[PDB]
Amino acid sequence: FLPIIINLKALAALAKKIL
Repeated sequence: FLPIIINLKALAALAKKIL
């Protein structure tokens, strides 16, 4: 239920998420 497109954003959000 999670499109591959969000993976990109997810990864970017992640970087900003932990810091």
